[PDB]
Amino acid sequence: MKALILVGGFGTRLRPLTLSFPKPLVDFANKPMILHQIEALKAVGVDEVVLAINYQPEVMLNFLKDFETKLEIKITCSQETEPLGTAGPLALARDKLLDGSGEPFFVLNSDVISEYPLKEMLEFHKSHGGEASIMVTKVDEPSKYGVVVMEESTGRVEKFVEKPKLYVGNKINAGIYLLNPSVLDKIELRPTSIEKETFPKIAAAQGLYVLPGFWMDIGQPRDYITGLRLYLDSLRKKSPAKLTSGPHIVGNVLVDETATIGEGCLIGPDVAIGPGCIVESGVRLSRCTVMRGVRIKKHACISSSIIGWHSTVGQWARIENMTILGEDVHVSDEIYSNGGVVLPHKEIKSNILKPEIVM
Amino acid sequence: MKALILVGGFGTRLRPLTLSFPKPLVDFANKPMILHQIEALKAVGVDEVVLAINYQPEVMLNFLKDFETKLEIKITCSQETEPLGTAGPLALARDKLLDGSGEPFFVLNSDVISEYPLKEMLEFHKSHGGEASIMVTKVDEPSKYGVVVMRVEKFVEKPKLYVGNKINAGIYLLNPSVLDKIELRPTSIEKETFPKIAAAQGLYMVLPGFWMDIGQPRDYITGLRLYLDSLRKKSPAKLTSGPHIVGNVLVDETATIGEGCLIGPDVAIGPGCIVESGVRLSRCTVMRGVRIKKHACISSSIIGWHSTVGQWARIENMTILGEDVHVSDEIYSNGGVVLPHKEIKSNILKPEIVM
Amino acid sequence: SPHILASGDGTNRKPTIIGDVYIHPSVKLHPTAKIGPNVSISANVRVGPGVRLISCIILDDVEIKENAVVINSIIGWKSSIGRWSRVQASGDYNDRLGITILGEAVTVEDEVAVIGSIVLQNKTLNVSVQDDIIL
Repeated sequence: MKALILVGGFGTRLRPLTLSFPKPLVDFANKPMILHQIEALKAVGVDEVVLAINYQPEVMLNFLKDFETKLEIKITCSQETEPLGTAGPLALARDKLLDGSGEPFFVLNSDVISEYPLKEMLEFHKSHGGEASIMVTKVDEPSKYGVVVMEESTGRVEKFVEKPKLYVGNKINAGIYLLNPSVLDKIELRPTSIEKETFPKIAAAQGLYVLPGFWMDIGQPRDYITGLRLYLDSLRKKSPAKLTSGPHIVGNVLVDETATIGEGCLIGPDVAIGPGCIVESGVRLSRCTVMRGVRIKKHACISSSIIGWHSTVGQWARIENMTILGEDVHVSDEIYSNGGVVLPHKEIKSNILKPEIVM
Repeated sequence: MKALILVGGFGTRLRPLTLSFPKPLVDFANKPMILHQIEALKAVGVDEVVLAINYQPEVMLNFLKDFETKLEIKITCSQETEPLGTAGPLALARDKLLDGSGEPFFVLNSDVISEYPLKEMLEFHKSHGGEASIMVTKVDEPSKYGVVVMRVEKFVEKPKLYVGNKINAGIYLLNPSVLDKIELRPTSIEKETFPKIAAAQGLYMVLPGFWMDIGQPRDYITGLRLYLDSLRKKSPAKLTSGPHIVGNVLVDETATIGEGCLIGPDVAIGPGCIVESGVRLSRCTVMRGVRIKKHACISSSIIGWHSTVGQWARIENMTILGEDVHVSDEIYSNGGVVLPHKEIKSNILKPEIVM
Repeated sequence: SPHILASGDGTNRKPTIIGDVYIHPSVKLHPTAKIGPNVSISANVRVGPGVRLISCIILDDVEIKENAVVINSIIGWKSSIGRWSRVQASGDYNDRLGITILGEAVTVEDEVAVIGSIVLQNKTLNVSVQDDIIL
């Protein structure tokens, strides 16, 4: 069985975290964003996975080569000259998707997180004998999204109603697909948006056919703190023994086995500390995320912020209000940040008392 | 004869231009900033040049290797673990500065520009027989700088009353007999080392040129004026002229200019550029490979490498563009400090940092 | 009746017209100018070369100089727009300064920029203005 993942570009809207590592290489809850659905593809026994990137993979070959042996999965890249809409990158990778058995392959987007029930979807495919499968999640705001008008009896879609002024539905696409090899021929050589041109072509043929979990489109660095809540919440349901606990722990916290915490601290709720970190004593972490190798000194109070790789927060420093730090950022002691988006390799010796972009 | 150049770090205060290329590799008036004083060291016949950098030289080895043969000069790097004040990096490079002949070497700062009369300074050294030599320039604001009360005697920083107006210019001339007076601890040459020789009365020049401390990207347009102004005096045939040229303009032989343009004053267009028709350049500097489309109006701005200004786009008021920045047509920018690899399709009607 | 509307769409001594343009026959034009959408030019006006006109209306006896740009503007009578000068605005029909308005016989000098402002009649501008009301 095969699979394909749509990445896109480098993650321009995720800077300064994507100034060095690309979008799928950003550590989300300890693990890079790409590992959240590759291991899920191992739950359904997918051997080979292709990436529909647009940039040069020369910067990430060392990372993808170390995951092929640890996870026992074949990982190959596909680079397109131009972004070919939404379904174009699939036309180029059709050669790496056809194994001969004519089995349906998965198509995933890097900008979405969920619980990924891929196992019980094949049974939903091998039951009625459909040709194409998509996943759908309910949203409170159907006007800001593209509404899918299906019947509530079998699961067949009919039309695409984007920005409905009146109520025609509330169910939208979730960015995860399940396509038979019999669809890779309906595409043209021209960049086609799968949401605007390809999907309506199969809906009118009535040859196609709900997500019981969380949905989040991560397209901005501030979505990492709100998207991590939905992730840790699902972890409290799936496996509650994977989240650390203790007298100094409040809420849902995902700590790494490598990370070390000092005494007299208070962490939570919704905090994720990467590996190789060094947390000193007297700190107060809340609604934040810590990436690899960064050491937080004593008596620091961090709330709802994002810490890059190999940074250093000085003693008694206060960080709050969606403060974004790049890689290797050294915050002096007693420094206050109120929403400072700092570039990597920067020493902060002044307070960022108001939202401001520092270079 | 030897020489040493104090660079420092990567140029954090010069971003986004130093986000990719380090501080000394930024093209200033067509040429990289490092070549402005290397060719001046060849005017006095200096064979080897060492760089007292703080970052890893692995990113500029290809650049420093291409200048050793073109200029016939030995270029080697020195990397320190920590910044050791101002005189520390010289304590590490003492092995590459002593050739045995015991001749004085030069110490230059990468953040300073001038006319560099290095030739007539050795004669100013081989006349009275001094031990150490520095260069001094007059400034209108002596309180904001460190005043030298001159032979020099004392250091008066931030003088509330007037004790002088002459400050250091960042260019030195030191005998080999000075490399021993330093300690292993980080020592600042301006606060500790210079007063040690001043009290010894074993030191002793006025700079007859321009001085500019480039520590921010906006100083490139005003510092280019002082450079192009001195060029009108030294060699006036090095500045292009014509019916579409006003003031002092430094164009590259590789750059091509369209018709119906108006360039000046104080504009420097790098090599490999292609300027289209109907443009109006003034007080700006253009780097390599960037294409400016037709009917564009750019004033007092900085254009990065291999960027693109759309047609009818207006750029003014110290707008800073990174490498490979694509400005759409009819786009207005009023002081937008933009990151590299960014497509601008909306107006930056007010000063704003775009990523 | 679109033939009453200018539809050049080329350069046969006719400028590059980009739809929804009314050009008076008494105007003077140059084929290098791009007359964009939603522009209404009046009589006895001299249009310069390589100028961009979108979302604006120009009154009589206006003088447009070399490489001028006009966005979301209303140029008054007998006004003079200098060379490489720009007159733009946001286009917000709800904001007061969303449409920059120039008075009668206002002379915008060369390179002078006017962004979302209101200039009175018989006024000379040597310096660029922004987000103001000039009397």
